[PDB]
Amino acid sequence: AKTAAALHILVKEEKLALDLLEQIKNGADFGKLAKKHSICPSGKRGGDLGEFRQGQMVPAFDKVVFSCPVLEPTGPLHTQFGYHIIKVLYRN
Repeated sequence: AKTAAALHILVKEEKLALDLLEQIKNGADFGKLAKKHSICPSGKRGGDLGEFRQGQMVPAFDKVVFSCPVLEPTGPLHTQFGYHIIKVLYRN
C-alpha cells in the first residue's frame, strides 16, 4: 500500500520501552504516550503524521506495515534512532 496512517514512538533506552509496553497494557494510550515520551520536533507530528506514502520518513516502517496487518500495533521494533513502535491505521 502506498499511503498509510501511522503513529510512531522512538525510545532512546530499552528500559523505558519496556515500561511503555507495560504502561500501555496497564493504562493503554498510544497517542498520549507517544506525545509525552517523544518530546521531539516530530513528537506532535511524528506522533501523528496522518497518512503518508510508504517512502517518506523511515524505511523500517515500510517493512512492518507490509509485515503486520493494519490496526495492529506492532513493536517496539529495532531501528537506528532507537526502538520504533508503529501503530498502523487505514493503510490507504
